[PDB]
Amino acid sequence: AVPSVQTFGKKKSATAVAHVKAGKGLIKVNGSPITLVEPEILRFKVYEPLLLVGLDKFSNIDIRVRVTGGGHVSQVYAIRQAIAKGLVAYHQKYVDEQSKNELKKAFTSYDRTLLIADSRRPEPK
Amino acid sequence: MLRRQARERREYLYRKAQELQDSQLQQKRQIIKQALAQGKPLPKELAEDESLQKDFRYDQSLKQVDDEYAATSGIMDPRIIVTTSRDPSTRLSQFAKEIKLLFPNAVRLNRGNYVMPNLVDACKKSGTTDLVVLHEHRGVPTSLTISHFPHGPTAQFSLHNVVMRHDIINAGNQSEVNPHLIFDNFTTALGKRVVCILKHLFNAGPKKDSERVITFANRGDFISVRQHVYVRTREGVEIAEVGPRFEMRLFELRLGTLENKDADVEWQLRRFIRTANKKDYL
Amino acid sequence: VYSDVLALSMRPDGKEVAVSTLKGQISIFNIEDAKQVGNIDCRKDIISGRFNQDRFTAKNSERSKFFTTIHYSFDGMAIVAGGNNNSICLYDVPNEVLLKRFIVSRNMALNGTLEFLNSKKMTEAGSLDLIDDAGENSDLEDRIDNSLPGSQRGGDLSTRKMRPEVRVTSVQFSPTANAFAAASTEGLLIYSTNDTILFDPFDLDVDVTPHSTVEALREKQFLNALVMAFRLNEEYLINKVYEAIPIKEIPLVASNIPAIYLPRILKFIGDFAIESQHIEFNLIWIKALLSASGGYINEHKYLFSTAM
Amino acid sequence: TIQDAVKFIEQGHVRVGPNLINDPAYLVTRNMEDYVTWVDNSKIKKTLLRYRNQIDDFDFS
Amino acid sequence: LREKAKERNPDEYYHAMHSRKTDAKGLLISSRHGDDESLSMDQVKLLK
RNA sequence: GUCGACGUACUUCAUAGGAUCAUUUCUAUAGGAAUCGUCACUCUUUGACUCUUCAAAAGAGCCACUGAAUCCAACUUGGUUGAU
RNA sequence: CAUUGGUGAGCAGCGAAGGAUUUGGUGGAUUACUAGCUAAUAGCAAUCUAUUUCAAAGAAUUCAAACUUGGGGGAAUGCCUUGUUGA
RNA sequence: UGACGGAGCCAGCGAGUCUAACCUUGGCCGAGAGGUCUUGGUAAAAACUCCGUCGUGCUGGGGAUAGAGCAUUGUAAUUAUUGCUCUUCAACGAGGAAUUCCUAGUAAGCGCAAGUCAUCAGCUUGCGUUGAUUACGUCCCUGCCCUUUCACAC
Repeated sequence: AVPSVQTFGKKKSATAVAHVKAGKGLIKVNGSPITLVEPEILRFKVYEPLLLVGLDKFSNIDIRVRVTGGGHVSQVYAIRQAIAKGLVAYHQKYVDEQSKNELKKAFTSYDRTLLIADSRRPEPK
Repeated sequence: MLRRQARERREYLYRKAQELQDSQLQQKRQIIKQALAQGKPLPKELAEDESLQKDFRYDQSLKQVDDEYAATSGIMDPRIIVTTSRDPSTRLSQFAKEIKLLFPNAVRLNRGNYVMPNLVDACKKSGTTDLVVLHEHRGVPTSLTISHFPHGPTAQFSLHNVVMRHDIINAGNQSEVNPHLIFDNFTTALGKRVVCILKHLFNAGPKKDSERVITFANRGDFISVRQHVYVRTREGVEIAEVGPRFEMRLFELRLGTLENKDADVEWQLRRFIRTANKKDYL
Repeated sequence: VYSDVLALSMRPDGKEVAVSTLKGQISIFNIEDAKQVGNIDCRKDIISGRFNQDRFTAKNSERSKFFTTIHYSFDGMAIVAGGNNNSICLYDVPNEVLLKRFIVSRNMALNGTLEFLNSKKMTEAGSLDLIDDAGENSDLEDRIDNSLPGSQRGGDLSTRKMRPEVRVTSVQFSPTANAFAAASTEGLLIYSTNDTILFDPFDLDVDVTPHSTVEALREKQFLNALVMAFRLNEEYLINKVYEAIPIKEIPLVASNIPAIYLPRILKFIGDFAIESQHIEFNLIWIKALLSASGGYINEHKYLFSTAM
Repeated sequence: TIQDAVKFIEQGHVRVGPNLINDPAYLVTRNMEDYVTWVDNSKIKKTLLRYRNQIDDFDFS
Repeated sequence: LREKAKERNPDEYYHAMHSRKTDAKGLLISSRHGDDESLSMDQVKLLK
């Protein structure tokens, strides 16, 4: 049994599930590499959990993301949320708490919606 | 709050279940009260029911708004949200503004892309008492739904003969005062239920000099709604029509909110019964 | 927030709000824009004991791994925190780090004070501490068990079976002094700071000694003597120079005090003047300092709030 | 079963609000029913989430 | 069935949750042959 | 018109004869049937113990010394003149 | 194709006259160190008891004594209380 | 504020043994009823992304319907056989004055499904997908409403 972690990301009807296990660096979304995530114009939204912390944080793990629902924009936001939360959870479960806190600080400083779900519920006046 | 509302709904439905046996024991106790008052003999079953006679020494001290409206009748004023169907036309938006101005504590809310379960949850957490949804057929309002929160009745009305202030009135603004209500010709229990539902949309205790009068009059299961302004001349009261005029027809009454389709039906219109023409239910 | 919010505090500036949650975190948010400007992971710092009735380890217990009360320091730089645990924790909010931790109680008569329990007590019946031994008492009033089953706290007429638990219900900082109070089971724990104990120099130098300060005092360089006494930061030497300055020299010295040492002289005068008998001397010093640098205090409200 | 519930209470799995309750004799009010829940980091809670395939390790499950 | 699905408690726990499995779609997996499915190498060698 | 009178229609109210049990003897009857210091065997029911399934969950926690079991490695013996 | 399914057969790597799991028992610690026994200003510890008994001191509710009872109705005879009769 | 092809790629509602066009040319079988076959004419996720190609304008863009002229093709252009061009006839190129509605998953765009005892198909309702600008102040105006009848301090 390898060390593995399951996390979820949401944006509207989209839902992404990330499995982060011990590995070599394979980052796949829907059975396809992360560098083919469409659209081109929004690929860096998917990339930015990787680029905020560094690829060295991803050097020893495998991320596998399965996404259903929603549209292109919703699915991109669900992917990036699931990947960020899976990084934080893996570094808290099998790596140090200091690494977890530093990752959470970086992600929170850039964008909290990487970590906490953005729910646009109605507000009656 | 998700666990609180489900539990309170269960308790409410349990009370509705036990209400029948409670009523039956109430008539069994009412025979004893009349028998003790008049010196009348008891029937055989009440004579030989020893447990009821032993419990009457306790239950002798037991003695009206409906159950959904009992807790806050006259204590806290209502909050009403008036909304429309999914893609309202300009004329439906005008009528929604008119209905919002008709009610004294009501805000008109854009439907947009709002889902009904999300809207009901938003209304519950925001603390609104009532939700009114308006439907139309090419600019003509055809349906008006009133739902009481958190688990109150949902009544659906078919609107006929709709005339709007944007049409009749060339100018003038509505008074927006706490009005005086007139409920006419509501005799049956269904009529009392409709009177309770419609009455509790308005603020409690209008002051005596209020010039706005809102009238709901029952003619042949059709409720005429009028809004008038009166001036007390020494000769008499002269009346000015100041608001929209429409006829509304109750066709469905359910014991749940708008989101719930499994809610029990208190009353439904039956069009195809053989003797449907003869009866007047309201 | 990720978890159930149990405690809340406002910064005295009013720009930020700090929040203690169920997952052991204290998160700090800005109010003008709802942005989380900080987070402290406080869960591992908490000292949680094991009760005598617990069948689970204090490590695996989740009764008290959070804080139920938090409070900001009046300069807005620290937060004191307490809960249903045996620890009171002090944090520095810009660095998000723990300054000091205080053990609330050492009383074995309380319940959650020990993480580990002596295993001689455990028998095949259970703990020896849980055996109902009130029947051995001499008096009927001691022998009577007036308890109702499952009451969380008990009452005046109904005393609880289990022993009292260690807990802190409210922590606050003092507006006047460098002290804080905690409402705990034993009573009110007042923890204070006295500056007579530590040696904490500020901007020290090889030339700066108490002998050099007294020598400058004898040479009547009063501003230099006062600044050197502040650099040594010793209460007796500050008091010696402060009482040695003449009344005529007080406006010039108070005007020429550097802006860094002026919170120190205000704190010293505030602490000293309430017990001291030199009411007119202290009033003259306060008047001179308020005349010289009221505007600086007005700009730095929260830096000066405790002293003022 | 009620006996299973007793053991789960004494084993530290149950909280009523933020507060852990390891006393089985604790009496629950109608209002207090709505906060009788599993403690976080409970193997029981992880088991039920893992059964529904809805376990999120960021939330600690 | 709709009422039961609405009034389900998320915090329910059963010992059979250790045995039962749910697929990725969210539905219960029911074994066709199970009352296991896998054969050991010792069984496989004899059968072959 | 939850009004009376009359007319009409309906709803519900029976009861016996006999026997047994109930008094730490005797329930009133002589029409009935029971008073004894244990030896063994066989069968049956029940409950404890020890282990365990459904089927988990929690560990009065740490070190040290001293036994035992199991699986590999190595060695030994038997084995294509046949091991399993 | 996937298997965060089971059971196996093998490599690289790790690698000092082996390694890996499991388990019974005993010791120390789990609060902060002033030694054992007794009839205790001392004696004993191999006890004594063949001085261990005398004297002195010592008697209030003028027995006060269920602060100790699940609820509602009762009490033949008990029990309690009060009155009375005969000694 | 394009068009034209290719490629890539993403939803959430909906499951009653119930869901579903008309006329027409004929062949054959049959007592008929009809059956079967043949013929012909009419009713009935999008976005978005990527690649290629055309090309943008009062340099009006289209739609006719007739006629004329000149030629193609011609036995015969009378039948314009037809072709091209001109002429011929109507509207249009984002909608004036007035007026109305509207503050966040809102305005606006995009499709998809359902047809629920009233209402609706000259449509109604739902569902998801993209998703803003500006104000969030103030009683100046135009209305409406309301008042002028426990301590400390005022």
